[PDB]
Amino acid sequence: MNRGALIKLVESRYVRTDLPEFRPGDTVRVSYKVKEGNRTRIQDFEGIVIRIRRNGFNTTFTVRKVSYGVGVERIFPLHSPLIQKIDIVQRGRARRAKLYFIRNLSDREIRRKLRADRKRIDQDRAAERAAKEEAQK
Amino acid sequence: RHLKSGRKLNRHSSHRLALYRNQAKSLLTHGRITTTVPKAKELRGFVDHLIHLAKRGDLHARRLVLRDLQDVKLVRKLFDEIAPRYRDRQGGYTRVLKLAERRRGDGAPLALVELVE
Amino acid sequence: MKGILGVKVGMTRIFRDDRAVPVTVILAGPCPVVQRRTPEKDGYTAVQLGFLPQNPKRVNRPLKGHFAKAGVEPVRILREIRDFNPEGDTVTVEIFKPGERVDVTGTSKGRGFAGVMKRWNFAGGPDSHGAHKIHRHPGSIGNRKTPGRVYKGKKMAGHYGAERVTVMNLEVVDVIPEENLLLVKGAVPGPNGGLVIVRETKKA
Amino acid sequence: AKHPVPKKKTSKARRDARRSHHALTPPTLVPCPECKAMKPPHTVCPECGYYAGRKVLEV
Amino acid sequence: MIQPQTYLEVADNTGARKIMCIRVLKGSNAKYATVGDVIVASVKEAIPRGAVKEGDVVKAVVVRTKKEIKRPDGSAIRFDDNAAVIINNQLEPRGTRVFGPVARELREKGFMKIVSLAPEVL
RNA sequence: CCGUGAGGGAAAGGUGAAAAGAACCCCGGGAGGGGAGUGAAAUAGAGCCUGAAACCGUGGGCUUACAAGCAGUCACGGCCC
RNA sequence: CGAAUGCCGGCAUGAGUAACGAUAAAGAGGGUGAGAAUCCCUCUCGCCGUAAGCCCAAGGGUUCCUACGCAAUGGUCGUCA
RNA sequence: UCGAUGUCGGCUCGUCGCAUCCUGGGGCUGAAGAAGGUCCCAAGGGUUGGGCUGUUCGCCCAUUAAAGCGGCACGCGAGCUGGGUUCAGAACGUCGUGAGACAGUUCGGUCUCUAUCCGCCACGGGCGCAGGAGGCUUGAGGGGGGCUCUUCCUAGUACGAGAGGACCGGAAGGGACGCACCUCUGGUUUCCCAGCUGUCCCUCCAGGGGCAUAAGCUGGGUAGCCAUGUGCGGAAGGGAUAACCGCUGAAAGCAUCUAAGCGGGAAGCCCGCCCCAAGAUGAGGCCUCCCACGGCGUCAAGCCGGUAAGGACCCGGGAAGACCACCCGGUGGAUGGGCCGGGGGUGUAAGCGCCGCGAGGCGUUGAGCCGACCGGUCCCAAUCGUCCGAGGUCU
Repeated sequence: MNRGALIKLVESRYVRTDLPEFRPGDTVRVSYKVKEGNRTRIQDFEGIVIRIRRNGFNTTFTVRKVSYGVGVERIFPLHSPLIQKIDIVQRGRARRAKLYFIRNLSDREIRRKLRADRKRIDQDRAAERAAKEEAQK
Repeated sequence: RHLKSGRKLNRHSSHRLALYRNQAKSLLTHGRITTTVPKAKELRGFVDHLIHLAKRGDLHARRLVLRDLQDVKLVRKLFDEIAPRYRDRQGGYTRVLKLAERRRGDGAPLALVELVE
Repeated sequence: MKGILGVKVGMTRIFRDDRAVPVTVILAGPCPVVQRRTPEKDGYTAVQLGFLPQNPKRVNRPLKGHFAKAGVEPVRILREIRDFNPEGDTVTVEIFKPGERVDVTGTSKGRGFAGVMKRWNFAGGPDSHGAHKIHRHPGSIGNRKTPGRVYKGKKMAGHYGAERVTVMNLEVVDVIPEENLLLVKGAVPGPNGGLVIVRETKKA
Repeated sequence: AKHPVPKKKTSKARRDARRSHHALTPPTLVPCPECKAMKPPHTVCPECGYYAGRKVLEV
Repeated sequence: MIQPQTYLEVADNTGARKIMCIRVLKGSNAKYATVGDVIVASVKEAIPRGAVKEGDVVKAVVVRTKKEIKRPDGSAIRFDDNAAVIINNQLEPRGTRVFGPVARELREKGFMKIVSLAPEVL
């Protein structure tokens, strides 16, 4: 009754708290791919993230890649067969949330429209935190 | 099935805004306005929002209210003599009551709108 | 024929095996059986269940404490569930198991005075070439001197939706007893917060 | 004038009968407490006004 | 979503470049075709010599599209063109190569060689 | 009044013997009423003698919401004077 | 005289319906008065600006100014014209 | 029918007929199998997308299970189209000395805002349902829906002169169509956020507002409404039959599905499924409530006046809605508004600091603003009230 919502939130218990956060910058990560009788073979997709579409659980995001001649845009649940997700360059510093404009105008024009976000990178420095002090601190 | 969604409106955009504003100035000026019930009913939430902003009294808020009211003399009165009157009251700084009988003119039901207190 | 009163809460999807399965959640709060029809006195057999509990004792004429769990009879009233006669003290969701199949009945959204060509998908007139006040219109509706009339049932414009609708054979995907919750294969008549009834299906 | 037109003058019978639902409803009123008067409900009206509340003029 | 009149880019060395859909070979009335659907198509422009001359009427199999393909797992994929691969009646490709990615839906649809021959299955 | 013009071309009579044409009071902003008053008469009160029909009202009697019709007619029966 | 798509007149029906004549746009506070969305004043809002501003010809012929008016005219209202 | 019955074709909307083009039965076959042929039963459902012509029709392309033929004023112009036919202009070929003329060609050519009755699709008001109420129901009788292809397993096995390929049975995929839905996908999202130009203004700088549409322009975009998106449906099952096939069986010692009887047997009929439905005046059932004459007729309303259970009005509203109706609230309250939190959209506000001569750039900062969504909170508003309404006719 009372929270039409907070009931539904309770069902979403396939949430994740293991994925690096990213936003229209430049990640890359794996999958799951069925074939060959098996549901094995993990395959990596590698691209600029074009748009994250927020909604708590079932927020999706989408990744652009240039496979051979062709552009390819992928779309991802943010949950479930995604084994790992670690990101390439948290660049963008995109002036805007949804950036489909790059579909029409992709090449090096991208690169000099989507320069590095040293700010977010330089806090991934701080996050290096690989001081090997386990069983020692 | 138009309407599964919020905020009544006759007049088009430009002119409806102009109305909420010109009613706001007016309400904040005289403290009592007399209008048709629906107009009154909408004017209610447009002003409460302005009033609230004024209570926080930071430069941003002043600038923020000047978008809709364009008058500094009035905006002042707001921040200095109106918004203090609340400050212990959260939400609902405006009152709307209907009147009996309408206009010999088109028979329109009237309400009045008061600043509360 | 199992069955329970319930409320559509709304939908999302979950994952199964390795696939996204859209579901609509239903809250089927426990349903106090407040009358049983017998063939003897009433003619047919069924069970009248009740649903939404709370009530400021607005019980006036239907005081009808009569059955144990008159526990201030439910806001959202009470409905029968045809041929069905169980453990005479409440109906939970334990009733259902995952995998099972069900028919769901509720109230389609109220579309108001619909056009034809929404009410019916009619073709409508051409956006151009031909004159101009007949784009969303229905065309002809008849012949001429014979029959000199319009037939009964003619698909025309009017009040559409806000009507009963039973969609059939939905998978029950999961049952949360703990919360009287219930997941199915998504897309059940009616808006969220809305009343529904939920019965075992007819593929047998 | 053009395309459809009425085919027969309408009976006084059929006319007065269409008007069956034309009769008006009497305005819905009640007594102003604290004042001797018949107003519509939910309305501030100049016989009185209200209490701690605005109205015409009164000493 | 390919429909008759849609132009399709070819992704092999058959010698065509553009073909244009004349029917989809699903039912008697299948509206659109997508990945793994076979179509008839007229050839519109082509490279000097080869298997396929202009105005030859051939069968191809859609391998990429512009409109996204939804997957069971909720995911989707979308190309920046609609491409086809030309095929002989008993459903083998005529060419020897195939250029650019292809959707894995062709695998379930039994298009093995094509899939092998791609540089990348998405 | 119509038409540039030649030209075309209506409608519209009646208080009462006498104006004695209704002071003054009342409701109303007035218009209109209601009393008072004149008169043989005012349902002769001022485009006022006579005031037909269509048409619109108000009250009263009989009557009608499971019947189908050129509306009437023949018969019975009920209710009303 | 009952018919001439008759002639003049009056009164119906459609009907409380279509419409109320440019989608440049309004709002509030005060006055006035029997009565005000429609008149006066103020302040906000919008529209015109080779004009929708200013001046002249022709045409119109008192429509000009001021004081009284509100039956009718004004496509509503009217204290305004 | 000339005081007017618009007169091809197209579109839109259908509905009917069977002499059936698919799909379901079936008998003959010059039927080996597969695939045909032919006739018989059967419209339940289906019966495609294009090129050419105003075309009807037709031929052609690519498909298809199939690409049926007709009626409904050559259905349908108070529904649209006007390409053709069919006025006035013009031209050709042709006929006439001519003026002109030709189902011969050619280019052009005004298709009318208001629905009174019947009909039809929706939604209400009245009254009735033999006390008065509030719930829940039964289903007479209606309507809806009925489709079909492929691949595989049996088995390359029955059959075969081979060069192919079944019956029966069993599985897994499609195509259209129908009802619902917004999680995903994909649209809109008219002021939710940002950016941009020109000009006028507030207040000079900064910072804002107006107008460039009824959004100036641009880039995004919740809720909702939606299809390209998602879930479902045709069924299984039973019953009676059609053509057709039989059992037993005389009249007629034989024979005969038939005269007595009995079995099989269709996508067709009936039921089963979904939705409407007691104005089903034949007005149904069950649960639960309120019950009294208080005052007057010819003695139970044909009686008024207060009432009872209840119900109206008024008010806040609603994925209900043209109005009405419906549903939910009315202070004992979270109904709307405001405010707060969460979601969500935008994508680091203003101000100050610093950097650069400057346009600018960094930091503060995922900032600032912020519709509808899920909630919380009595701050504002549903104040105070009124009017209805049994008192219950007969063996």
